[PDB]
Amino acid sequence: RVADTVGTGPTNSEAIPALTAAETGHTSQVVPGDTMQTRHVKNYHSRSESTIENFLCRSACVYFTEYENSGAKRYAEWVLTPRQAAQLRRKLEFFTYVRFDLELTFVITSTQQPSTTQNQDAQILTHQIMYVPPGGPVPDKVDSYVWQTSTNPSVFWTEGNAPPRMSIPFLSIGNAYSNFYDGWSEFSRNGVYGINTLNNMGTLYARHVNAGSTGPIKSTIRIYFKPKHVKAWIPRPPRLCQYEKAKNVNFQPSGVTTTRQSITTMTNT
Amino acid sequence: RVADTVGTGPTNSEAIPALTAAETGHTSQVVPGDTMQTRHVKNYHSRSESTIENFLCRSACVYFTEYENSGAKRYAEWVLTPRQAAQLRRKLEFFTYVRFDLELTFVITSTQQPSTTQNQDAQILTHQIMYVPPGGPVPDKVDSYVWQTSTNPSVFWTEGNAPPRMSIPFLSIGNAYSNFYDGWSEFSRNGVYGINTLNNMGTLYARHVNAGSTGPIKSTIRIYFKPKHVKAWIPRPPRLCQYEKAKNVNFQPSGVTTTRQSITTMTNT
Amino acid sequence: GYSDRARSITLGNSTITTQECANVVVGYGVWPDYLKDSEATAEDQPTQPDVATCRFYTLDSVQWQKTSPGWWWKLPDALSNLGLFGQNMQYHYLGRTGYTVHVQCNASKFHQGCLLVVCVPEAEMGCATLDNTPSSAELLGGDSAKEFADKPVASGSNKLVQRVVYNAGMGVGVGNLTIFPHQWINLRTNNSATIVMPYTNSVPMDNMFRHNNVTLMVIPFVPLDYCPGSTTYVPITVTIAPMCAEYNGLRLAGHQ
Amino acid sequence: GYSDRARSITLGNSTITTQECANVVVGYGVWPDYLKDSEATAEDQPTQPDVATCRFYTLDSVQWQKTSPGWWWKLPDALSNLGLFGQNMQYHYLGRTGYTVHVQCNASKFHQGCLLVVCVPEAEMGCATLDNTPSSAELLGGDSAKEFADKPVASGSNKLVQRVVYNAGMGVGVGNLTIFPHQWINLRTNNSATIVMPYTNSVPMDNMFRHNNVTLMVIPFVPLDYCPGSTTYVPITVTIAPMCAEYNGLRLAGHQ
Amino acid sequence: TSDEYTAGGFITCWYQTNIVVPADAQSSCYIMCFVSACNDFSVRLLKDTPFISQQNFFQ
Amino acid sequence: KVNSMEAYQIPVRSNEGSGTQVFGFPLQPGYSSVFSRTLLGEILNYYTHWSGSIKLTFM
Amino acid sequence: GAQVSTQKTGAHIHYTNINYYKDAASNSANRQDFTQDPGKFTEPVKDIMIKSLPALN
Amino acid sequence: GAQVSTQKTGAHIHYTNINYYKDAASNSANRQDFTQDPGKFTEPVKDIMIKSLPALN
Amino acid sequence: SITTPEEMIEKTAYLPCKFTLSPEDQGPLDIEWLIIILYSGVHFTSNDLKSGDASINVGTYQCKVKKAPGVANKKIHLV
Amino acid sequence: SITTPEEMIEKTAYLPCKFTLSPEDQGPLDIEWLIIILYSGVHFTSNDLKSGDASINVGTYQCKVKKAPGVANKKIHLV
Repeated sequence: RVADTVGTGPTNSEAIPALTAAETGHTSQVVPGDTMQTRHVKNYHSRSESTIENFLCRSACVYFTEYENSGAKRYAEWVLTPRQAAQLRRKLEFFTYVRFDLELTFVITSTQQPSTTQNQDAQILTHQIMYVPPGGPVPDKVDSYVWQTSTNPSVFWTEGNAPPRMSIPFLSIGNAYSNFYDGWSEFSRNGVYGINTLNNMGTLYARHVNAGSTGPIKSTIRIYFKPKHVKAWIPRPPRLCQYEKAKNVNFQPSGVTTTRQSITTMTNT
Repeated sequence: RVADTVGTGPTNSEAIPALTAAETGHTSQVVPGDTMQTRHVKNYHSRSESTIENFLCRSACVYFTEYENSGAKRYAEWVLTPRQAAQLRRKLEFFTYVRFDLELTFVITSTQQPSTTQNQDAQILTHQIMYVPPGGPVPDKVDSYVWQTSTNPSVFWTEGNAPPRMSIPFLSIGNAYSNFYDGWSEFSRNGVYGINTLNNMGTLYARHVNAGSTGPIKSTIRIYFKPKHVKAWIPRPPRLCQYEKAKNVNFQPSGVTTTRQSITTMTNT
Repeated sequence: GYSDRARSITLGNSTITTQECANVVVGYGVWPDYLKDSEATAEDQPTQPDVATCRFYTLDSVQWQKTSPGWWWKLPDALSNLGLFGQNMQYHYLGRTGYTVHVQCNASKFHQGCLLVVCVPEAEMGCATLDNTPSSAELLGGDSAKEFADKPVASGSNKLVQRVVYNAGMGVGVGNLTIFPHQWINLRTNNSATIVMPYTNSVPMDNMFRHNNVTLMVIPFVPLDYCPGSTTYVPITVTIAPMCAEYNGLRLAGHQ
Repeated sequence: GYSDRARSITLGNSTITTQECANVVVGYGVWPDYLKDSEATAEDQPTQPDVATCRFYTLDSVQWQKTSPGWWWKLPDALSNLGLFGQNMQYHYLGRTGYTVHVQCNASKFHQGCLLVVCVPEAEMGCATLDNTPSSAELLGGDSAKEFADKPVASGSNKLVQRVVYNAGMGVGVGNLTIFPHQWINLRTNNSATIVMPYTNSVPMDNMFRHNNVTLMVIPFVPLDYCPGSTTYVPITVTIAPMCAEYNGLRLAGHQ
Repeated sequence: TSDEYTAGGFITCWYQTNIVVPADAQSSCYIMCFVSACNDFSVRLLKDTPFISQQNFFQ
Repeated sequence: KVNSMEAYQIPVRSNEGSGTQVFGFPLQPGYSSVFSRTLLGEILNYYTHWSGSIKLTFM
Repeated sequence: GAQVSTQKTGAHIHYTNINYYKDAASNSANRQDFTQDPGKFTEPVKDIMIKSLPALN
Repeated sequence: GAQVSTQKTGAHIHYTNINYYKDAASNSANRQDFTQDPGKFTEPVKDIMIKSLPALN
Repeated sequence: SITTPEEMIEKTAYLPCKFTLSPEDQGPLDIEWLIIILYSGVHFTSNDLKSGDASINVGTYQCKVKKAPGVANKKIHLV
Repeated sequence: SITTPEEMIEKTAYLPCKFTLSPEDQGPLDIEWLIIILYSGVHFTSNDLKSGDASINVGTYQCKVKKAPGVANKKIHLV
């Protein structure tokens, strides 16, 4: 439960709680009743919504992509990562190291595309979503034998039903995930900087199992991450600047904050 | 259990229950057996349906609005409030201060619009409903990044399923909600009167996730409030007049009641 | 009867004494130690040089001027060529250690100014060109301090570093760097600053040539100012002591 | 382990901290209190504002120059127009209170000078013209300090005040003002001065508009002196807190 | 968010006494400010920030 | 001043007077541009409401 | 952790309930609160008024 | 093997839970962990600092 | 919400359009007058019109104040 | 990932295209240069180009490195 105010009266002594040294690196722990007279106020407030779990445990769209039942793009692929979007990336990067299970949800939708084809009656569409762990064979075509999913996890889903949902545990070879990596994967120090293999989570593939109709249709899949059972270490300053890339921390220099008219102005200019 | 009649006989005394002073501000508590002879009638009646809970705990349409899958209106927005409709507003305003949780339901429907487009086969439609708490970013377009719903609550729903339903707790910064506010938000007393920030509950946004078809479709969403776990204080006289605005109590002067032919007429003229 | 301003730190064959110290900041409340049996993964027996590796090494001095933006040092790189600490990281594949960092700057009462001394974990920085990544030579200076810039760096197909001071090279507010272990050198009150950092990583040990676990930043928030006739050359000196250092994976010397 | 030089005083919603204080002088050894039942005469129930009236009020600042004779303030008049203390003495016929007076003047080591801060009971002063009596406007300055003179004042059928500094306006030796509660602000040692005064009168309460129970005098015995290049503008600030204030005789506001 | 009903107040600073220096010291100085929360602080109603935005998928 | 370290410095000097103002800003922890980017302000901008006392340290 | 309560029945039986969520704003409505106290709005006088006695004497 | 816990309630009730799967990464989020320890990031000094005492002596 | 959204100014004519923004409002601010002048990110009398004064200095003149999601209007009859 | 995917070579001109393959990448390897030369299962300087050197020896020259699912590009301005 949050702390409760203690009642105090007047003072005249050599006790000096208001005077300190910020050079020590220490935050002063002064209560209001150290510098004024206060009443007794029992406080029933709770810091329940400020826990790292509640702060992080909401589903978030991290990526979406399209595919068609005919033409060049018959299937979609995406390397799993939360750095493509802005919002969950910025929340996660409040910390240096995190450790969580994942809850994964998909929202798949379809739209009829313009064409001159006639007498089009469409059957229901079933979709296949396949996760390939890093190292395994990948599908070169919609009819590739790898869709056999003998070992790779797969989820079949028919339009009109509930969204598909699955739980993924902590898969890092290291003890904790890393949001930041000051180094190289090459001992020589050459090559790409800030890149390592600690947070590699494999690729996602999506296709139509049937074509359904004699006319063209285009599907979109949206992926949602929800972190569960969270642990985090080393707090970090929030991202002041607009993200530019998914792979690195590059940015454009920006003002510390917004500007007003003067140092005594009580409004925002 | 409601009270039971007590049997009485004839009287001749200085006890005067029928005579009183209404100037005191006190309602007389006379039973029928104070002014006539009565039998004993055990009463099994119960005042169970007159509780504030049962009186208020029914779903009520408070607003409905439209959007299209093509054209200028691609998404809908609405500031949550129960003053837009007449019925729940009038029931709630029997009291000065209320305190309740909310149960929220949505009824979303779609209709095909007239057009000359041909060979139209439509896929199933999924809708997104997003609640933004007061202070957060709002969507300038259907494809706006804010639909990522990293923190804002969202509900995805596919046509043909049950209506979506969620529970919202008491969100007021003040101890109780206010149906009436005799004052201004400005200490100067200038500005709008009867307006405060105690009952601000944020905005609602609605859109199609997919367009579904090559022809035009228009959706409507209807919102339903159900108050739960109710507390109320200070009873108030019922609204005699027809509501005119949502924001204030303005009205047009109306007769105290209906008019008959004379003071002895037993019918309504 | 003594003064909390006077402190002495002894490590190996070295000892530092300061007559004007605020106190000591201790990491995250964690004193450095050795890796325990129930937290290890590598199976060979480690080596622990102790007094030979755990001792104070003093680096080059920088000059605090009236317009200086600030300086940074990667801790593992800073001592990579210094003594048996350097030799042991040269012949081994895995290392593990904490630090004691002591910053020194004296001046007279008239001299004014304030420096922030901060130990930042995983100080991953950004390139001026958005497509490219900062060059190793630009990011690391083993025997020399790396300098911040005041003006923004120009991006023209190069591998430079956005060394803007108000973004701390990491595209974040510089005033919010206080979450990290830190102390302030205020010329009127302070003389030196001391931080004791434990080993911070997501793995139990790491290779010390391709990864820098921590970076030391010294940034003047208030500029240096003196009236004429006062000393104009004011240096800053950095002294670092490894703590509880252990090494695994002995092989031929070199990094490739 | 602390320093007797550092003291903090908290009253109502205000708090004053001084890092260089001699100590606190307490009246005649008497801490202020409320009037007791066996000492009262007026029978209605008193009002006690507390935090609303008992709190620090800061007045205008005066400039200490090399030739300044001194300044004086009637305590009741000084706060007669300030906040709820002023309002409560406006609506009431009788009042009763003590004081905490804090005087402030800082300067560097080079600056020299010494001020006497004294709280004098019944500081009845004399007119320059022997037949007349000093005018109220001349005797009282509610929001402004009253100044002493160094030269004697000329008597020509006026209602001025003999504000000679070496006679303290009361026709007495100025060096003998030490019997009264007092403290010395010596620039080389002191920074501020504090006196806690109790209620002093021959009656249990009094009307606060026609009688001033106490007067605050600040007099430089050693002049202010500095070599060229030092700060030339040195102010003095006065801060006063009423203590255990009570009021009787509520009626329409005004003094007539 | 900005709101006149839930107004907070004003925070100001004034010179109680002047800055006083000797000869050969700088008469211009700076002050620094730090803001921290007390042990009775809490927040409510988690929502999205108006500080980070996006127009296309970062790569 | 925002594109520099001068935004964090509060200037003071020696005046020929007393009682003049040094600074002023409102008590708006998450909305005022003086606070909205501080560690407290960044955390506040994820939540609709706030409650508690605040500590301002001046060095 | 099941709760057995009585159903609304006529004059002149139980049901079972289990809570599934964690917030208590998710629970069902309290429809069986039959508490009454009309003496605030009615008869709110400082001195008590007996029925058989004259209101003013 | 049912677990009865307390729901989030206001100031000034239970719910039941059963696990169905075998992995424990399939369980629900831990939303009731209200443990705090700010003394790592704040006040991280070697010698303790009393509030009423001067920081440096 | 605009203060007094219906009034008749009978007479330089000062047309007041002082407005207030709800906590919910967070969209871009757009101000338009009708009969003439538009403000987007006759002459406006206030340099800080963003703070809440959309007044202008000069039939029916309509002031439209739009900050998503709030929308407010004010009609003034200038005689 | 290609090292330094943006650079200007001012001057035989050696155009570097050294690349790295993610554990996820497992598809067939295809290398293409643009302005000219294609590698599938101007002259390349490395016999073992599969290991990670797609450099060539000779406007803007673009190196495209494709191993499913990874796709990387590098633009070089030869003056």
